[PDB]
Amino acid sequence: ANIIAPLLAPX
Repeated sequence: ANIIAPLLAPX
């Protein structure tokens, strides 16, 4: 679940 954070961070 920590990967999903930066996944849409710049989004």
